[PDB]
Amino acid sequence: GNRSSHSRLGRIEADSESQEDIIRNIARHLAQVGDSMDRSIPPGLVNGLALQLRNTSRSEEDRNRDLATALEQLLQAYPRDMEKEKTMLVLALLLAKKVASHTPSLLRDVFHTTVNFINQNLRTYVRSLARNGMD
Repeated sequence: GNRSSHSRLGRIEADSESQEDIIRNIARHLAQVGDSMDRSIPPGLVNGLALQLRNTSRSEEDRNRDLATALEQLLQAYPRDMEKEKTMLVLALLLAKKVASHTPSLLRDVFHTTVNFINQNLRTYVRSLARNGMD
């Protein structure tokens, strides 16, 4: 082992700022040592054969996982509007609610103010969510 090489610098009073930055730096280091983990534990060239083996025998697979992927991908991305579902139930209740009784006054005005009081602070999260995309 004549490579020696000096890399045992380690951490030094300087990366204290931004603890998150420390992790990023540490990750990069591990990546370097992590890369050699793909050519130090196995006999060697084992991957080449594995990758090449699939290419040569590339006459199966995918055929059975074809539709399966669609179900997974489709299922994975199935947020749906949900508005039509919630709205339909809520809308129905409102119709029945009006029939059963008519939102009495006084309580509405008082309730509205009460909501404004609670709305504080919460509006920050709710407001951010509204008039905005996913992020």
